[PDB]
Amino acid sequence: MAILKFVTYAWIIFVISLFFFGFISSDTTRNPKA
Amino acid sequence: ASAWERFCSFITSTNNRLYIGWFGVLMIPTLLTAVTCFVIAFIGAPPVDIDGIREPVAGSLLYGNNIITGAVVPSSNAIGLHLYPIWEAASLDEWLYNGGPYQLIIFHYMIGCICYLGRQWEYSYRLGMRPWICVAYSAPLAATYSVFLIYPLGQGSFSDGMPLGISGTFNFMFVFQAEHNILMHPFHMFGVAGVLGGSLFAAMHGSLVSSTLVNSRSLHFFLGAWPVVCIWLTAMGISTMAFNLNGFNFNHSIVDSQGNVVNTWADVLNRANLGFEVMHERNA
Amino acid sequence: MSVLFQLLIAAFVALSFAMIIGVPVVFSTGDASDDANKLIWGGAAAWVVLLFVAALASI
Amino acid sequence: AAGYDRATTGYGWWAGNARLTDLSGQLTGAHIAHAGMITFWAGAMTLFEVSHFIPEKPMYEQGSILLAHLAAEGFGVGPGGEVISTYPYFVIGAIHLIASAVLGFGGLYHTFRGPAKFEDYSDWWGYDWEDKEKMMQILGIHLIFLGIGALAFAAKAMFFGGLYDPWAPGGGNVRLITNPTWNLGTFLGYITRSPWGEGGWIVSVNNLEDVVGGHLLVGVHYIFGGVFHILVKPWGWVRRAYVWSGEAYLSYSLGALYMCGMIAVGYVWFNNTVYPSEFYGPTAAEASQAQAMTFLIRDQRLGYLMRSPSGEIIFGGETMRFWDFRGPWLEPLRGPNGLDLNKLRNDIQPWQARRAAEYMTHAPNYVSPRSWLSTSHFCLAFFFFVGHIWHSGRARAAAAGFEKGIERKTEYALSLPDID
Amino acid sequence: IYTVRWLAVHTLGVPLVWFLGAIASMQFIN
Amino acid sequence: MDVIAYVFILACIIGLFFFAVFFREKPT
Amino acid sequence: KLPEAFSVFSPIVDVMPVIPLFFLALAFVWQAAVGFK
Amino acid sequence: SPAKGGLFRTGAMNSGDGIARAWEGHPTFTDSEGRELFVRRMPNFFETFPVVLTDKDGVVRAD
Amino acid sequence: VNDLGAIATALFVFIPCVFLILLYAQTASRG
Amino acid sequence: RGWFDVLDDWLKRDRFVFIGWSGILLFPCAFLSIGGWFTGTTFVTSWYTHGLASSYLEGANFLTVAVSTPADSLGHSLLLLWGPEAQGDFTRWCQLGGLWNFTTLHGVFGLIGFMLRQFEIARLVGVRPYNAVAFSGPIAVYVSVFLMYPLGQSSWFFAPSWGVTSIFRFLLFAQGFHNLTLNPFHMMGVAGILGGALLCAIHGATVENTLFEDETYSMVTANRFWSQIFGIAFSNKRWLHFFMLFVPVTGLWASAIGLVGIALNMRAYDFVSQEIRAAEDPEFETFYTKNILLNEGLRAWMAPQDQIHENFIFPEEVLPRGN
Amino acid sequence: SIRYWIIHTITVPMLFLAGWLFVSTGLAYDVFGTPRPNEYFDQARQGLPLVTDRYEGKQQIDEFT
Amino acid sequence: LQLTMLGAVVIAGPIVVLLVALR
Ligand code: CL7
Ligand SMILES: C=Cc1c(C)c2cc3nc(c4c5[nH]c(cc6nc(cc1[nH]2)C(C)=C6CC)c(C)c5C(=O)[C@@H]4C(=O)OC)[C@H](CCC(=O)OC/C=C(/C)CCC[C@H](C)CCC[C@H](C)CCCC(C)C)[C@@H]3C
Ligand SMILES: CC1=CCCC(C)(C)[C@H]1/C=C/C(C)=C/C=C/C(C)=C/C=C/C=C(C)/C=C/C=C(C)/C=C/C1=C(C)CCCC1(C)C
Ligand SMILES: CC1=CCCC(C)(C)[C@H]1/C=C/C(C)=C/C=C/C(C)=C/C=C/C=C(C)/C=C/C=C(C)/C=C/C1=C(C)CCCC1(C)C
Ligand SMILES: CC1=CCCC(C)(C)[C@H]1\C=C/C(C)=C/C=C/C(C)=C/C=C/C=C(C)/C=C/C=C(C)/C=C/C1=C(C)CCCC1(C)C
Ligand SMILES: [Fe+2]
Repeated sequence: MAILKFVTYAWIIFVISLFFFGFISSDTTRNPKA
Repeated sequence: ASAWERFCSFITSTNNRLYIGWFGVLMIPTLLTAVTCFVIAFIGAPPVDIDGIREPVAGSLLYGNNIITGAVVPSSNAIGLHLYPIWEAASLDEWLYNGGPYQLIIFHYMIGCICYLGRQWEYSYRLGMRPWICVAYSAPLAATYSVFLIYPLGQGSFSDGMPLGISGTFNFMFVFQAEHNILMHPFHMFGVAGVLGGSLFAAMHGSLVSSTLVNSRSLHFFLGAWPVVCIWLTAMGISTMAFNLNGFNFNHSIVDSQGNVVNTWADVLNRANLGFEVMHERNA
Repeated sequence: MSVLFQLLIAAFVALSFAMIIGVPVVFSTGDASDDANKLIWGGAAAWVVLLFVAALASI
Repeated sequence: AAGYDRATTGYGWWAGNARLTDLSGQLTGAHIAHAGMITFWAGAMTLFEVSHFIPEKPMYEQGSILLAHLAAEGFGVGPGGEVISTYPYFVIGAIHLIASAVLGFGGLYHTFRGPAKFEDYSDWWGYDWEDKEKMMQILGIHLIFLGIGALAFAAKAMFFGGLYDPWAPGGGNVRLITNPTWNLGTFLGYITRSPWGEGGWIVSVNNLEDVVGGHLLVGVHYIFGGVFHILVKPWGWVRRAYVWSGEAYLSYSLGALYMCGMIAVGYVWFNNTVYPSEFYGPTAAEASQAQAMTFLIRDQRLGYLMRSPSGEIIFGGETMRFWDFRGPWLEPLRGPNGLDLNKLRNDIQPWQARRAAEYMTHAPNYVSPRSWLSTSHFCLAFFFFVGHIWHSGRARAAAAGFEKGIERKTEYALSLPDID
Repeated sequence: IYTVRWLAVHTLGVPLVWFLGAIASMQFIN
Repeated sequence: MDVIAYVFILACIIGLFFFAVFFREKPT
Repeated sequence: KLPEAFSVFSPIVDVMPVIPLFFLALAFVWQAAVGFK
Repeated sequence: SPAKGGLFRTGAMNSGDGIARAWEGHPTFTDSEGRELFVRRMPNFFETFPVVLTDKDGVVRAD
Repeated sequence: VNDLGAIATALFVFIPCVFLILLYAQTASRG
Repeated sequence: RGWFDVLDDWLKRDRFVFIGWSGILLFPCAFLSIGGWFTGTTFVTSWYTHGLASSYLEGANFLTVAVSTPADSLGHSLLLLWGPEAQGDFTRWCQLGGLWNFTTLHGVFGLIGFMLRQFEIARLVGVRPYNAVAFSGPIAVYVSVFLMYPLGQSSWFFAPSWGVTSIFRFLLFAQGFHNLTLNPFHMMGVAGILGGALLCAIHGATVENTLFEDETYSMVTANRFWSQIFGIAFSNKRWLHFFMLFVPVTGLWASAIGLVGIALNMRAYDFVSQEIRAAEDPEFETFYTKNILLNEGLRAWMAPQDQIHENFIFPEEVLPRGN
Repeated sequence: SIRYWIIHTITVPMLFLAGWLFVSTGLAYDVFGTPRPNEYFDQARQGLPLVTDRYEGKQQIDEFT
Repeated sequence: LQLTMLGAVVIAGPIVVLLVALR
């Protein structure tokens, strides 16, 4: 239980951070025309 | 070639078999969680006290049901809108008994759906095309959010949400009709017109193209727009009915000059609703 | 002065409607600006003055 | 005329406003006129509802929503949710109508008479979308105005009449808040509260001290943030993580407005403190619990509770779904673990017993103000989410350059290696 | 001048107008 | 035993999805 | 109920709330004048 | 009746209500007052019917 | 349940499936 | 050039509308059906067949007017204006419900005329008449619902009365008595209709969002987009549009077979194992069982007034309730 | 243009009034058998006039009439 | 009763349109 809760929270934070830093990492330069 | 840059170039790359993207980063775990829990809880899962009355209702395959009658029962009436995580449960068997799997599935599924819409936009961007597939996809998204999230919020508990099953859907439809008379709500009439007209226009367009192929752009625009607009309207109708803003009511409308009441079809419809409702409402 | 007050508000409504009709035409087409600009700005000034007068005339 | 046709702009009449993207003066005129529309609606509806007001019937039975907002702020109300005189409502409506007149005049003036593009007249008022510093400064100024507004609301609650506190003794009463909450632990506990039924995110505020302190805190922050925006440049990463055009800013605003609309629906539907049940009527939880308690009162007069999942004392039946609901007429009959049966035996003061039935009748034929507000603003919020997606996608594509279609001879999909 | 289109237009309009009048009349019945 | 029939049909459907996704003949 | 001084103007207020709608309709009338160019 | 079956209720009719062997005889019902009432027969439509023993005059006696 | 229910389901699953697979195989063997 | 060739060329001549030979069957029949419905809603009442006020004279609303079905006692009589029932009396013909038969029969022949018209137009233009084959579905639905269903039942009285609330009554009646939602053919029909709407929506959106910057849209981009987003995609245009045609029509035909099945009470009303298992112990409760209970309640609460001719009298005691 | 305007002005309101009078003069109730608002029931004839026989329906209505 | 002011506003709008439309 405690392990499951910790793992879930860590996963959620990790995925959210991945999302955030991905979208701030100049993903306006990924279009074809660029 | 920073490790972070290499990772970003991996995810936001148009050479995978399935595009991942940043939205897909959230989409994949949530969808996998929802699918896994749905499969597990649909094959075998204990009976659930849907009414919050210590009396259970079973919905799994191993407990007797088949595909038509099986379902994933909504979380118990006693929980209300409370999130019920496993680690916030007294005991695993109890947590199943209150209907936690339903909550798990619907929450992961809704997050995955909205992230799937985002992923659609993202790949439309990465390929260099106008990014409005997601706008069209926003209609069925609105419908699911209506039945699974907004309606329970208006009703105060997830026990009023839609069951995840074929017969559970029909039971939901009949109880909804009983309590809100959805048929005589104009937005559902718009939705019915939307689906039937969408099928009509699809058949017409397909027949025309496949017959002659042996502003015309506005044709495809109208094809895309019509059912989407109607589904937006009917999703909004469901949402409004979630706040007790029920549809039309013409019961007891025509009265005889002396004072008697003459029946109309609306009274027959109301009596059918009465039957559905009195069979509902276990006690009073 | 109650009847005076009612008559004042009636005049206010009259002026306000007159400005409603005049302002788009005066502003959009500045072909008759010599008298039109005077008309519109004087109407605005009369509107402000009438509102301020009615402010006290209420009490 | 020139530039008002499809040929000279490229936009069909049904997208006419798009032509205004780079005409600063007329665009400003349109915004001012639209603000005039909003305040005109406010004043006109206030006057209508006052003209149709009826002192005997409650507001929620009478069917007024703009009046209930003023009643919550305490303009011309009394203890127990009773009006004293509908004059201040008339005052507010008239002021709004006059302001609408002035704003409409300004909007027409900038639309037609004044300069078409402020860039020609001056440079403080002449702005281009792709000037990041200018946009930062304008955002900062408007933030400062919002902060002044929030502090004004707090100042009213603390010095000028206050607010109708429905947790005052013996039913609600208009009060002046004197002990605002300012502990940061309380603020963090509010923010990091679960949005789920495990509490309530910010909708779960139940005392007016927290409301006033929160408005104080946010007004201070808004003024500070406005100053910061005026005084600094956008960071490099900020410049690289956004799109800088008019439509992009519109899309950001749409997203923010969609979020605010959903939160407002949550407030109006679950909150009985900042939306007093005396005016908007009982919430769904309040209605169910009042029905349960009135039936219990009748059954105890003529000679039903149960245990919570955590084991407290709660009502029985469907109403168990509202086991945690807290209310002013129900709070005095509380206990360390749920409302005690012994308390309900002899502690029901007359006004609470009257409120119970009065709420039982008006369960949200009859449609509560909460139903109107909730449905309307849920629909508005959903459509603003759709608009956010539309405009954000358009902004991203237009900035990239492939907005008007795929290029026939340089199509990008034709160059990618086949996956099979 | 009796074109097929004349027939069609009249076959539609005549009963249409008559019924509109009838329904209007019903609207003023107490 | 019905459960076995249902589960077998479902598993066959999932396998079909896997093959239809990763083994389709290349469009050209 | 209106202030007893203003009660005379009761009918006018009765048409105030629905005025904004006309504005929207007005747009098309404007676009009707220029012939949707 | 052929209008009392089902689409997936397979096999002969005797797989259903079973095979008949004997007719129990025509029954008649009487109440406390001795009045002779009759049971209303279930129409083809209803899968189940509410049992209602009514007076021949059209007044429901028992159920 | 019906003892023939499983048999009917199995034959329904199988016969069209083997038909389709046979057609595809004798198509793909050919160039 | 005999009279026949003159007539044929005259029919095929270009006008505002195309008449053709089919018009001789379509236009009079369609016009009569529409006029019958309008008259039945405007003036004729169902006070004598269903004991209802379903006309504007009665004071009904647009959502409550209906050309109600004939009485139950008539069985399946064709109710000709000169038949043994009406006997030439127009008023008795209207009161007995003959307008329902008038409207429905002329509607049948209007639909037949329309299908023939599409055949004729496709013959003139010289293209494959996939439109007629597509329209074959609506004819199947119409024939199954308005003719075969009341013919398999006791009387025309059980057919759908032409209206809005009357059709809603028909839907709820079908659920209560035939448990239609559990019928697999209706499930295929629902899947067909919803899939047709889905196909229309996504096809329109895709064609709009892969437009070339000038058929007219990048099929390659659309194919790649859907392959990498959803997994599968149409790489053939002809297949794409034939599928769009095929799905809703198939849904309609499956639903038609479902409706003809329930016309004979050959309905999938229950699952035997579930009924047995519920009989053994009362704790066993599933959603299907509660659907069964709802059907019982709807039957009991609707029968006394829906089928007024049967003089059903169910007391309060026998009416099912959630106690 | 102009010519047909005379004919339509003379005729269309006459047709409108034709329908109007057809309803107002109570002719429709006789034509279509639709009961007058007082004809649904007598002062106590609250029973429903439902046809029970196919063969003599018109005469049975005449009895109900 | 109240149709007078509503008609007045209906006159007010398109009249404002028309006065510009003359030039
Ligand atoms: C519904 C999704 C949506 C939202 C909420 C939204 N937009 Mg748009 N939007 C704009 C501003 C805007 C603002 C300032 C704003 C927020 O306040 C929004 N939008 C919001 C302009 C920049 C730009 C030009 C808009 C423009 O020039 O004209 C707008 C056009 C029309 C016909 C307005 C008439 C409205 C419809 C009849 C809807 C009826 C609703 C109803 C009356 C409510 C009452 C009920 C009633 C029944 C009683 C724009 C567009 C456009 C579109 C589209 C499709 C949208 N949008 C969509 C949205 C352009 O093509 C188009 C575009 O960009 O093409 C390039
Ligand atoms: C409610 C659903 C529904 C309606 C109303 C509808 C309507 C129509 N579809 C047509 C076509 C089609 N429909 C098609 C597929 C579909 N159609 C579907 C569902 C519908 N289709 C579905 C689900 C599909 C997908 C498979 C195709 C492929 C076509 C065509 O090609 C054709 C077309 O070209 O459309 C433009 C008709 C063209 C004109 C015509 O011949 O009228 C019908 C003709 C007659 C004679 C009508 C007679 C009177 C009717 C039968 C009874 C009386 C009705 C009253 C007057 C009004 C009743 C009001 C109600 C409230 C009861 C018409 C517009
Ligand atoms: C005032 C009030 C009255 C009642 C009492 C109460 C205590 C509740 C008091 C409330 C006080 C409160 C709750 C104060 C706190 C408010 C808070 C935490 C607001 C936070 C909002 C979070 C937001 C926007 C998230 C923003 C993230 C964004 C945009 C995305 C940014 C980025 C991404 C990933 C995409 C591209 C753009 C960019 C910048 C790179
Ligand atoms: C359209 C719509 C949407 C937007 C709002 C708006 C108010 C405009 C709304 C319009 C509403 C209105 C007022 C609609 C009016 C509709 C009507 C009544 C149209 C009716 C036309 C009447 C017709 C054909 C009747 C034809 C009758 C016929 C052949 C009779 C046939 C006969 C029968 C039935 C019995 C035997 C004898 C005979 C002669 C063969
Ligand atoms: C437009 C339209 C829609 C579909 C296309 C179609 C071609 C058919 C076309 C055809 C016809 C139609 C519907 C035309 C509609 C025209 C209308 C209603 C125009 C009306 C505009 C009304 C306006 C400005 C009113 C502004 C009122 C204001 C300021 C305030 C006034 C005042 C206030 C409330 C305080 C008291 C004093 C006073 C003066 C009364
Ligand atoms: Fe196409």
